[PDB]
Amino acid sequence: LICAQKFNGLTVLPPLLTDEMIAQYTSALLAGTITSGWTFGAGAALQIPFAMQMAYRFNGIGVTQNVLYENQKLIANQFNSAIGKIQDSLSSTASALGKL
Amino acid sequence: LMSFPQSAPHGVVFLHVTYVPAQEKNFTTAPAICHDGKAHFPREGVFVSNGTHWFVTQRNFYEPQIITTDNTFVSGNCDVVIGIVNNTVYDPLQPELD
Repeated sequence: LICAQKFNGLTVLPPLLTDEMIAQYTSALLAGTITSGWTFGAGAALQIPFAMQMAYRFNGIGVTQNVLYENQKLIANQFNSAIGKIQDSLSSTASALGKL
Repeated sequence: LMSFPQSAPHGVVFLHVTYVPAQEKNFTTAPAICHDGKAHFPREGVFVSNGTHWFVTQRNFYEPQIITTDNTFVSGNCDVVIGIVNNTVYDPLQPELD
């Protein structure tokens, strides 16, 4: 298949960015988010404890902080379980990658 | 902040006027304070400290104030919250009373 394609001039100019590089990019973005809130998109990143940034995002949607600072533990448990369900849904043959 | 257009052949050009914080300092935050066993949260700021005292200030420009009961509000006992710090929440009513 691949060499057959190559056998009439048809080449595949390889990508400029290598998947390792892109993965490093996403790692950078992820660390920036989970450590600097939303600031670093507007200059230098600013370290800020996670829980406080979460409470800020809650005030974002009109929910006063005390709900977060009183349900933190439950929040953590729910988020972890959700991540696990994502792991399953993707690892399972259930294929969301039709769009690719 | 704002933006001004400026024409150009077969096109257009904007001049966005953005706003960017410049130079920072690290401080020691905390989620809340309980003066009398009851927590106290910032209404819009964040609790910070130069190391000795405590203040609340807006999230984008260091400008501390003294913690009055007017930029803070209470949500019950102070046992269930994490990272709280024993301190006093000064009140203006008593000093202005006399």
